[PDB]
Amino acid sequence: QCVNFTTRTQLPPAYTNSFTRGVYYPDKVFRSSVLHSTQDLFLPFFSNVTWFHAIHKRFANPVLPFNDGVYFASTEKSNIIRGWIFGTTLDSKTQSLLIVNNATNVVIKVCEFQFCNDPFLGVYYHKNNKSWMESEFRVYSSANNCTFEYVSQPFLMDLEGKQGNFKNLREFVFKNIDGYFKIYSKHTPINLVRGLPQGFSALEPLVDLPIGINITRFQTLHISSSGWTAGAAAYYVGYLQPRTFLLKYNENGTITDAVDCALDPLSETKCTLKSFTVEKGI
Amino acid sequence: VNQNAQALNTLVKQLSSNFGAISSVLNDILSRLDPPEAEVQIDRLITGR
Amino acid sequence: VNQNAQALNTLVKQLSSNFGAISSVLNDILSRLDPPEAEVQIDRLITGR
Amino acid sequence: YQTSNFRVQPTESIVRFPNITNLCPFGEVFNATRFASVYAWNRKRISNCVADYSVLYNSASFSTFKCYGVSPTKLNDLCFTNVYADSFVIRGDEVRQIAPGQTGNIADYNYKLPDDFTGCVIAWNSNNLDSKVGGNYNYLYRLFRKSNLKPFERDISTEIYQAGSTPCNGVKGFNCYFPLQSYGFQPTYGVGYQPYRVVVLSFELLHAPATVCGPKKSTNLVKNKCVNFNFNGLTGTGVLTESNKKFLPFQQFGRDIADTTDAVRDPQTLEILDITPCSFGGVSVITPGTNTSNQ
Amino acid sequence: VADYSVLYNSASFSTFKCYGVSPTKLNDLCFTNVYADSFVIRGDEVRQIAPGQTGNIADYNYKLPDDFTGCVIAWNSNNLDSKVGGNYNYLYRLFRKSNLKPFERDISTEIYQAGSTPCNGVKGFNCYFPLQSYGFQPTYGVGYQPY
Amino acid sequence: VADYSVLYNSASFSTFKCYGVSPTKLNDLCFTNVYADSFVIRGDEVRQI
Repeated sequence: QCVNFTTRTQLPPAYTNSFTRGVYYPDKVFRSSVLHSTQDLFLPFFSNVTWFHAIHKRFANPVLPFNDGVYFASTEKSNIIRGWIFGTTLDSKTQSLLIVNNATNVVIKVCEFQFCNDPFLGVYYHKNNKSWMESEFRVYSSANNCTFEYVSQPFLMDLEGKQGNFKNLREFVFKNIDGYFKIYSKHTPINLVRGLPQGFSALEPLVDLPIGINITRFQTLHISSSGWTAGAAAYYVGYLQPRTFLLKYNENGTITDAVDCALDPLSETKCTLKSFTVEKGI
Repeated sequence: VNQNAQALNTLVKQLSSNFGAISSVLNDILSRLDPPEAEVQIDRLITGR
Repeated sequence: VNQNAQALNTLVKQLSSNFGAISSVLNDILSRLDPPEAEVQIDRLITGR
Repeated sequence: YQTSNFRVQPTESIVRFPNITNLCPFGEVFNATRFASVYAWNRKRISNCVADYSVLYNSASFSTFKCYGVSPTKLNDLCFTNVYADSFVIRGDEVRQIAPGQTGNIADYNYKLPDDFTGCVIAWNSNNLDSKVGGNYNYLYRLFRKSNLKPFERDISTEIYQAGSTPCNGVKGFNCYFPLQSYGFQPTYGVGYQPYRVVVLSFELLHAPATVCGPKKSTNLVKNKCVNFNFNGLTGTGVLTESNKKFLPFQQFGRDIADTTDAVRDPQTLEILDITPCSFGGVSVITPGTNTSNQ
Repeated sequence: VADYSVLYNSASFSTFKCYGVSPTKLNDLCFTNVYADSFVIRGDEVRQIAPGQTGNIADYNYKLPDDFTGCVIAWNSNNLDSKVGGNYNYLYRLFRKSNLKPFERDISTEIYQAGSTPCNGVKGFNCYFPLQSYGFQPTYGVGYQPY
Repeated sequence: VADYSVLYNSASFSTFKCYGVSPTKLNDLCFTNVYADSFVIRGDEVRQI
């Protein structure tokens, strides 16, 4: 419990390719068949994001800064990731924000959490009538000095195990502008074997939280003592930067294409003429 | 034809610019502030347009 | 050629006029007042320039 | 010769909002026993367009009114999404420190109003209630902090941290001091030391629907004509028609390329109405010379 | 290179109202000469002080310049300099023929023109004495307290 | 139209005292109506007004 795994090894922040990721609805106005160029905190296209994975004796869960804005992308079959740990000191010293999605609602609590060295939960004796229900909660033994509490609306999420190609994708954007928490969310089915699927999609907002605590770092919890291990899971960490995109709205209002202005010199022309067709010239 | 089309698109973008005001659409300004405080944002809109 | 030179010279020399502000350099105004009192004076430079 | 511009004036006015569920607590929170400190301020999120039009203390009922935009009396035709009631107690000379984007001791070190604040700043004299004999040590304030606070940011930490330029490493000593301080309120001196409970109302204008507007509810819809409509706080004149426009369930209204109202949705029932301005045009006069005929 | 070895500027006095940057952050800025100025006003004249703004003490006695980025350090003198029945030591010009420009002062306490008709110095000829004195009473509020 | 010059500038009376406005500012200033309240009191009661 106190000691960690003997085979535990911290991996370096390796990088991979992110193609069309990072496009979301920048504001609440609905529009159709127009080209709008906006400026907000964004994820640049063709950028480098952290490359993590899990397979069948290595567990890496480091601490990374939330400063310039973050992007989380999780490709998982059974939805290992329940939620995240937010805060400055990320412990009982100061206030810490904890958001948990239990596949019913989103539980938001700000309290003083006594931290156990190995947070997780468990499901035992599933041989007959599985149902994947929660059994024991081992993360926190007690909580007190609660300055905030919130319970979100009932949602729909499938925790049942499936066979075949990857059935789920979770795309979340987390950012804070002048104390306003702006949470963006997207859920879409895909057909994928390994890697990332070829395609383009936009992310919809989830909730607007007027909490307003300074968060310089964040953590991730993994829920599936030497005999216990972690299953196969993957998550990605992007970094937001204040860029400018040219968004293409179709007849239904969805975003069918996106062009990052400062990405490529052809796209610099796309952003100067405000069109997806650039006539020939200097 | 492209210069005339491009000229009208210039007018639509000018209709969408804020010109240093609170919001570029005039109806939220006429519907919010009273006429004496509103005159500060309206003179900016008239001279800019 | 003299008319083009005099036009370019006037175009540069007009940058030194204050246009109703405290000073012509934007760095001294942005380095002293806070942003809310500062937007009126930068907007005066924007409209004039 | 071009003279005037012909325009069709609107015949009627349609303001459509659903039934009243409940009403917002403006005066129930004013009657509360005690508030929190300046840095601990309590916030209550209670939505919809209209709070209560029957009981209004907004007119000359309290000690100090510093408002921006319009007063609460004129808010009845304006529909907003979120209502955040912030409660904290200050002294007399700190009333001047509440204003969007301006500095100060309580502005920088405790709370500064953001530049997006459209509401009114309301204060009331508590000297007949909150004052105690020999000073009230219940309320607190943070006089010193290691760094400046952005608009709408809360730090509730009461522990001992760095005061000056030399860190004393936690526990008090080594010529450092305890950052938090308490008010010295005495009933017999003047206005500057008199407590003022400050309740400010921060407004955010979004596209979210409001379910309660005014004493009148239905005002039955009349379509295909230019009328003055106010839906979710947007007043304009145009023809209301049905369209094929597809809106997401949470998106109330759209805008066109000119950044003006294009289509809106019914806050009462599920409908999508496109705003097309009613037809107008110029008037041309074909007439001969003055010395020929007046036709 | 202002002396950083001896620093009394941390919480050694009654109250600190600061604008701009702190003395700790002045090390990253470059100044030639630094003058420590000391003066006494009343409580009512504290609220009239704002950077580059108007007021009763602004356009008449002295207006602070637009260049001040430093901290305003204050201590409570109400138990020392204030006296019963008014403090006549300090002087002030309540009225003046015109408004002052930023960073401009007139310290002359002599007898001058009061109204629109000049009376040529010494009081008389249906003019009044321009100069006034403090009416400080220890039993009243904050506005009459010296700072 | 009332002439305040012989009432003030002539200095023909014993004393006068002003409230809220200077005696030299009444030439360029004035209000809607002007009234005169006449009564007789003692010397020790002058300070009571």
